[PDB]
Amino acid sequence: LRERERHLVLTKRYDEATALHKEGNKMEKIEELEKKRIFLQTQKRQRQQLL
Amino acid sequence: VREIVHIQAGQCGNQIGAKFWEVISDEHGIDPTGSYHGDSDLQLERINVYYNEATGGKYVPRAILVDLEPGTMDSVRAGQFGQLFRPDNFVFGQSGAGNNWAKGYYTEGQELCESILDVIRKEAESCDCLQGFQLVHSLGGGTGAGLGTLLLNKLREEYPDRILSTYSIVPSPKVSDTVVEPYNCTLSVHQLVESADEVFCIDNEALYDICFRTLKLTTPTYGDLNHLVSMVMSGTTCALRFPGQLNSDLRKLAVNLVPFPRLHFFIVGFAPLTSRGSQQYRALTVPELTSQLFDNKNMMAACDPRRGVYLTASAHFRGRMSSKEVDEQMLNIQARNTSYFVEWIPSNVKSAICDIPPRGLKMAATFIGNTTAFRELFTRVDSQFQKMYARRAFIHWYVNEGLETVEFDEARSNMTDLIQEYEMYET
Amino acid sequence: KAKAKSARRPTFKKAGRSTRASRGHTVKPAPPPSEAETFKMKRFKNIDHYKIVDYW
Amino acid sequence: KTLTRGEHISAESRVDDILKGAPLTSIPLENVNQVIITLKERKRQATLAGNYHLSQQIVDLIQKINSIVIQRKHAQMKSQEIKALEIQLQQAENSLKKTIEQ
Amino acid sequence: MREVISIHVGQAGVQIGNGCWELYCLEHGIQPDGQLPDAFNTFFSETGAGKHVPRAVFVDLEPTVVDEVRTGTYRQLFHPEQLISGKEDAANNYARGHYTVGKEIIDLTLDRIRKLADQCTGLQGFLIFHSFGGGTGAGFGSLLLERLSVDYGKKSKLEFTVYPSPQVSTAIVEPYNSILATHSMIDHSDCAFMVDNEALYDLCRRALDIERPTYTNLNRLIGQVVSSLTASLRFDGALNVDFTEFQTNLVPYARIHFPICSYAPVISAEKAYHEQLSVAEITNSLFEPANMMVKCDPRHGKYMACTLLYRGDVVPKDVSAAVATIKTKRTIQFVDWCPTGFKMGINYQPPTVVPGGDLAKVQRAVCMLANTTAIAEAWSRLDHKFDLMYAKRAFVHWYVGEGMEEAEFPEAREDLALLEKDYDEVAAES
Ligand SMILES: Nc1nc2c(ncn2[C@@H]2O[C@H](COP(=O)(O)OP(=O)(O)OP(=O)(O)O)[C@@H](O)[C@H]2O)c(=O)[nH]1
Ligand SMILES: Nc1nc2c(ncn2[C@@H]2O[C@H](COP(=O)(O)OP(=O)(O)O)[C@@H](O)[C@H]2O)c(=O)[nH]1
Ligand SMILES: [Mg+2]
Repeated sequence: LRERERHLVLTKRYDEATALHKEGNKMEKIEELEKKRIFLQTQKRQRQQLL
Repeated sequence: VREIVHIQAGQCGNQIGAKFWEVISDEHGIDPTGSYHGDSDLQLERINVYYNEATGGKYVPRAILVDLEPGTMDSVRAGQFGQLFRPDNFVFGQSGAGNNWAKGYYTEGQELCESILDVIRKEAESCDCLQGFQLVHSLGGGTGAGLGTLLLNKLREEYPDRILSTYSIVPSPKVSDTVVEPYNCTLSVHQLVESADEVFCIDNEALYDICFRTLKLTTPTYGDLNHLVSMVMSGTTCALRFPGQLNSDLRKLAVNLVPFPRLHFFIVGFAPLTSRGSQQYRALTVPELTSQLFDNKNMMAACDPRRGVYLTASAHFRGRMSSKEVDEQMLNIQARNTSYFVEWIPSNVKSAICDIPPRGLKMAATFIGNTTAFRELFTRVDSQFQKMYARRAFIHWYVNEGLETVEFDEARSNMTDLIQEYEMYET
Repeated sequence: KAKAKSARRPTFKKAGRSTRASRGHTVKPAPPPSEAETFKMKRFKNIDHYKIVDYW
Repeated sequence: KTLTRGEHISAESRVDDILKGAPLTSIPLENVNQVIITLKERKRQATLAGNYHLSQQIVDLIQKINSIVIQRKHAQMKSQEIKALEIQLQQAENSLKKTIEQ
Repeated sequence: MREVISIHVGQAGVQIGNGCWELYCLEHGIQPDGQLPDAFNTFFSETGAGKHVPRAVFVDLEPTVVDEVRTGTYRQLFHPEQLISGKEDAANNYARGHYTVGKEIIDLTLDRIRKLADQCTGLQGFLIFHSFGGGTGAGFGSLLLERLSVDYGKKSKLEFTVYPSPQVSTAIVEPYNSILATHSMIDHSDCAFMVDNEALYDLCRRALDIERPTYTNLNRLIGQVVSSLTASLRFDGALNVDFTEFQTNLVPYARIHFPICSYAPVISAEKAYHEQLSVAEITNSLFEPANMMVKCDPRHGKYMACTLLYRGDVVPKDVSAAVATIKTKRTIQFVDWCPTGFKMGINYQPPTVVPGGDLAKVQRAVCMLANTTAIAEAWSRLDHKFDLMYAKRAFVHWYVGEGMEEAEFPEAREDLALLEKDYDEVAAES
């Protein structure tokens, strides 16, 4: 998505580049929340495992 | 499917064009009555460029014949190929030519203009595509120079994109058929500079000289003189009609050879040429072809390139041949005579190869080049025009038609500036 | 000599630099659309509401 | 391309006004190079922040200023024609009546 | 399985198409009609029964070159919709083939490549052929690569192009199109190959013994190089090289990707019986300047990375000895910041001969693709030639009239200068 967004910007096709930036930020928020959960899940386990 | 429409103007264009149609009809194997009786499937690949199809296997050329007096036309009808042309494409007036530029341009040209244009419109809008038009006329006459330039302007207004390639004959400096030539040549040059994309100049003196030097013809008539011109016309369009190793049509030629919009007057030459008794003693090869083409004696225009410098040059080759050998010669002729090329444009020589040679010849080549040597041609006519213009009374033949005397000053001024412009680029 | 310099301006006789043929060849960009193509008469063009009930 | 600060100040002030859309004829012809070059920097700055919408708007302003300038140039060409031919015609206008007088 | 799609542009591209696909069909063994009298699926699709169809698209803007294929012997093998031909050619004009006529046909081709991509389960890259000097090859090829960059993104778009010869030229406007096309290539192309005609003529006469060649003989030399390049994807080998392995190992920087090509042994069928042609012998032949397919001397510059591909009874032990020895010489300079410099690929299938061909039945061969700073020699020549013609504005009127704005001429000139700076900055040492 960000590779194709690069070429859209570089080709001077800016109207379509706006749409992919909208979807790119949306797809980050879903993925950012997940790895926060996984790390917190693992971090909680390790102190329980060590204790 | 890059159709070309053929236009023949005047006594000179009709006689050149008539011989020209004999060459291609032989090349594509077309019988004089119009039916194909050929020998190879290749000839039917793209014959649509010059011929139209009628029911029953008859091909009609995309030609228009233009004249002001019927005398020239009836000669074409009586020819062996007279029945080939479509009768409606014969457009003629019923008045004397007059051998006058103004009378042809203004008096009779206007009446014939609308009749000729609609005939062209029939041919122009009858084919799937149209690359450009083709005009053949003389500059010393009155109909080809007067009416031909008028049609050239109207063609440009309606079809700006198409290539208006013209073949012209320039008045001879020593001996010529007409007295009033300096007026006709100068006034027509104004119209040719701004309108036509490509102009090829041919002088009858070189055709005489080449025939006496090379072909060893003791008494060459206009039949053999016209034959040399028809080969050049056939060679330029050969990339359209036949396949090849490296294709190059008209629009490629215009891009490479024309650096600036006004400098597009060209010289032409054809090789190999050999006496018809000496052909056995000559091993015709690729290096031998370039020897003739860059030899100054094979120019069909009496303007010695050595007195000027080249700007661009192009060569067309026909026949199965080595691409290395063609390219190597183009290196050497550019390198061996570096005193005759401009330094600020490298690789001044263009090349192209076509597969299929003309009949009887295993290989042949054509040359088109642009050089400052044209200054010699325009100096002769301008000096003679200057001598004539001060003797104002010959203008009276042109005033009685409606031509303003300022048009003479306008015509010479632009012609004078073109001479300076071709001179200024020598620095 | 100053008059001579003024006579020959630094263009150096590059006359007719845009010829009639080249002006024919150059591509002309698209023009604004014709009025007839836009045409719709006023009251219908101004309409506000519709018959589809997309509300609740 | 290292445009001088004096040009940059004058151009950007108009660039700010042009980006509001109101001005149509406020373009200084001699300073049109500074305004467009100033828009180039604002185009580059907009791209770096993902503001592709403003980048296209700057592109639209570039073509708008250039296209209208051509029309100002177009009026110059026609003004040349009428002025020049009228003087030339006056030479023929005077000669007509004097031909009758002679 | 694993697949590539071939795209051909221009007269050079189509004529190369016949040269390469003749080799692919003969080497795989498929008849020109699509029957048989394996790796088949990398290059060909099956339609049922026994009929195969090439996975390629031929593009040009004039019908003459394509119709030779349509009327030729191989006419039945290719599928009609793949062969795409325009109306009037670009007339050696970049702007014409990029804005006016290019955009008349660009969207039609993009459907056929994408539709051909539907039959691709494991597509891993494209191959695209140009001629820089031509109009369509540069104008339409630039417009094609720009669209394919956004249509597909992170898929390897390899190129195999003909760089202009150092002196030999067929078009006067050649410097204009080569520079303008370069700007479009660099940002979008994953990797682009250069060969030049002038070197091939010298190689086809000296090493291979022919007094006078044509373009047909040159096309077969390129066909061998491409066949070796893709042999790793098709046949078993001790060391395979996928496309992705090729991309990472060769290019050190984003914009420095430009390699050069060489093939060995190239020797006439008569003299080939005279030598054993060990792995050491053929390896030494590649590194000589005379065998290089690009007429730039490597000794003027330095080597950045190298890749060798072996097709024959070639054993891993004797490869290492040969590459070790060439490292010991001090005529092959390397940038000391690249100590390793090599990737070796080994495949078992020997090179295949062609009837009416010019090469021999050789039992082992080696192909070489390396990046060098000596290619900056080639860019300098083109930059100087463009400067002379543009200083007096020798041909600008043709290009501007066909839609191109004049501001692109200095932008392309400036961008080439940055590329020249990059090559000199890479050549610097610490
Ligand atoms: N090596 C090699 N080069 C070729 C071959 N055919 C054409 N060329 C090169 O192509 C250049 C001319 O451009 P074209 O062949 O016309 O390619 P193009 O992109 O289609 O150009 P246009 O026909 O104007 O559209 C020549 O200078 C040759 O160097 C070929 O078969 N082999
Ligand atoms: N090359 C060539 N020139 C010719 C031929 N016939 C006539 N001419 C020349 O063409 C020139 C002009 O001819 P002209 O009758 O005035 O043609 P016009 O243009 O219709 O007025 C004359 O000087 C003739 O010598 C021919 O068959 N071939
Ligand atoms: Mg082409």
